[PDB]
Amino acid sequence: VGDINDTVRSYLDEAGAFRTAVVNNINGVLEGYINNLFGTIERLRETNAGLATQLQERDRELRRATAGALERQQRAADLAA
Amino acid sequence: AASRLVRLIINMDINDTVRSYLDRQAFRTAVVNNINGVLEGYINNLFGTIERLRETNAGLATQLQERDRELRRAT
Amino acid sequence: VGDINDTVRSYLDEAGAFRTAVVNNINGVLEGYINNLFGTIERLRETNAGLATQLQERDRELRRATAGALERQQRAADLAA
Amino acid sequence: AASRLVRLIINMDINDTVRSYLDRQAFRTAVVNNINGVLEGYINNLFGTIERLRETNAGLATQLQERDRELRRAT
Amino acid sequence: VGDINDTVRSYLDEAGAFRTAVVNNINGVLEGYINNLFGTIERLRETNAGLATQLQERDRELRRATAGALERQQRAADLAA
Amino acid sequence: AASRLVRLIINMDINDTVRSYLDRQAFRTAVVNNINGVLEGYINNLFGTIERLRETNAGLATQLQERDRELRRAT
Amino acid sequence: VGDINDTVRSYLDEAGAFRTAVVNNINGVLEGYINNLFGTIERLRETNAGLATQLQERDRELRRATAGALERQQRAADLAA
Amino acid sequence: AASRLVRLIINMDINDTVRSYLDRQAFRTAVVNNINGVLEGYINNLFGTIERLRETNAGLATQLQERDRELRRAT
Amino acid sequence: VGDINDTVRSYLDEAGAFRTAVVNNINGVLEGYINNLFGTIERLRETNAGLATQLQERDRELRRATAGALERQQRAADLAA
Amino acid sequence: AASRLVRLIINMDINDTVRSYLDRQAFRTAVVNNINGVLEGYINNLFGTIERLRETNAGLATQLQERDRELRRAT
Repeated sequence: VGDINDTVRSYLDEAGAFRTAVVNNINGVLEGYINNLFGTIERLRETNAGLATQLQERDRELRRATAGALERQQRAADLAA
Repeated sequence: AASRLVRLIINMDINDTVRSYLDRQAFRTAVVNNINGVLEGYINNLFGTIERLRETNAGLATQLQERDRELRRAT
Repeated sequence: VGDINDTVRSYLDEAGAFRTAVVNNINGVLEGYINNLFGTIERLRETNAGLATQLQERDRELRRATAGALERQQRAADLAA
Repeated sequence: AASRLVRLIINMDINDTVRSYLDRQAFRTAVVNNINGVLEGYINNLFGTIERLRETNAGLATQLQERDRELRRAT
Repeated sequence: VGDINDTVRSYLDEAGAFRTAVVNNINGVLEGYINNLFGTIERLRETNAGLATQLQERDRELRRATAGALERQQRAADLAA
Repeated sequence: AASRLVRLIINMDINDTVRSYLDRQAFRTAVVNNINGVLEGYINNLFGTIERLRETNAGLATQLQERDRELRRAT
Repeated sequence: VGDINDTVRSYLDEAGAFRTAVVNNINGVLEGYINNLFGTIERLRETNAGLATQLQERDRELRRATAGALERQQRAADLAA
Repeated sequence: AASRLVRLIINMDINDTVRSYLDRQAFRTAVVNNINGVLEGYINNLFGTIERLRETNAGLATQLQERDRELRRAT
Repeated sequence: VGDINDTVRSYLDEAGAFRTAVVNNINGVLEGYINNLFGTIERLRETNAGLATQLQERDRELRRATAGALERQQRAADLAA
Repeated sequence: AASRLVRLIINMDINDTVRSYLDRQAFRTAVVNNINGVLEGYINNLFGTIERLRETNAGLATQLQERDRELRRAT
């Protein structure tokens, strides 16, 4: 959005004491975003764990599926012989 | 200082906090006038966009009603 | 609501430093109003998109209905021949 | 200035906030007294208006009950 | 509740520049009550409109019932003739 | 100016706000002492009212249970 | 309440200007407690009214019950005669 | 004034507000140090009570599970 | 956790009057932690009481079960004799 | 003061309040710059963590669709 760019340009023109205070404000918003990013990291880790679990359970069910299929084929072949 | 804001906005509430923290007489008056002019221009642009899309939505709604009524004619 | 006009009259009578301060305050409140404008613009944009997609769906349904009606009429005419 | 407030009103918590923030010694006292008197007068007028509206609503309610009773008599 | 009267008399005894600030906060509070009264007035207006529309509907049904009774009585009288 | 607020309260949150804003060294010390004594007495009287109503409620509830037991026995 | 006792001890030792401000703020918190007391006495009065109306209802039902019982006994005695 | 505080507390929120308000230079520094040490000691004691009750809860839960085990093994 | 240690290092470098204010504010934070601790204590005590009452109920039921089992065994033995 | 904070973090809201409170000109500027450097350094590290996690999510997701499609082809 152009509004933020215009505000940045206006404050840069204002600048050209203030620098240190602006940096302190950036520090405050940075620590707020530290908290936000920690929260999102935790949520994403939980999502990763859930996906991991569901994928191994899918693997286990498909391995039973293929084992049963092979057993059925073997029994049919034996009976046909 | 502006580079940090540029970084933080390329990353993605920040604008509101920055402008609130932004919130000698002659220079202050001149800067205030510049900010007011920029903001007024942006508001005028926003209102123009709003009215544009408002007539757009009105036309789309009337088109919907007309087509539905024609469909009911068809039955 | 005549309160705004009365307040304007009282402020103008009081006025005739402070002007710059009140301009700064109205600037801040304007900055606040900008976010309301943004929220409105976003919600109406989603509304516009939904209206558009509904338009195309009804377009397609009407086209299919008309095609079916024409096919039925042609079949009846062919049988009557 | 006041032109911004005029634009805001004709465009129709923003106005509430600006009037809250807007709100030597002798002039200040005189202005405060005038504001307080104007506010009190307008408050009295609003009280009168709401009293009239309440009386009208009560009368309409009683008319409603009376006519419903008449209808039940008719049946 | 007599506590407010006791507070008023105690503050009057205390008083006998501060008066101007007291009046300032007083009209601020009365401005808040102005907003409250505006809201109450609007809600009462909505209630009045609802009362009017329900009265209109009741008038319609009453007229229907009266007319119906009239033609029933007239038909009975004609049959008696 | 106090009489104006008295008229406002008798016309109908106001008390809390006016008391919060209500809150010279010797004068303020004496007035604070007086108001603290007044509030202490008022709070003691309120506590007496609380105990009165509480014992009344307890007695009424006990009578209710005893009389309900009477009713169940009689049936 | 050990924290309260120890804090009181520490404050009294520190004190022995302060007293006036402390008693002013305790005046304010007593005002808050007064508001709390108003709320609780109101709710308790409502409970009292409810209890009274239940008492009245039980009175009426017991009166009807005993009247009916006496009437049934009288009818049985009359039949037995 | 502390007597009023203790009387109010023994009469029944107040403690938290008064302690947040409560919190010669050397005297005040020493008083602050003493208060901080007292608070740290009380926090340690509270943590001790926490571990006591947690051990109690763990023991009760294990006994519960064991007794349910024998209950279901009874048949 | 490491970020906290690094911040502690930086501020120990800076500070090594402000120390007293930092101590005061840490005292306030810990006095809030006191209320947190009290809430945890109360909740865990309630949990312990509930566990104890459940224990008592289960003791009752197990005693009845054992008594019934012994009675049935004795009855069977009497019949067998 | 730092010992109390490190003890309390070893025990495991605290850091949020502490950093909100903590956050002559030359020393102030130097300490501020050091803080900025450290904070932005582990900011960049955390973004690296985010991107690696997103890559992991994409890989796991596509592996999931592949195995589900294999299941569907199995029958």
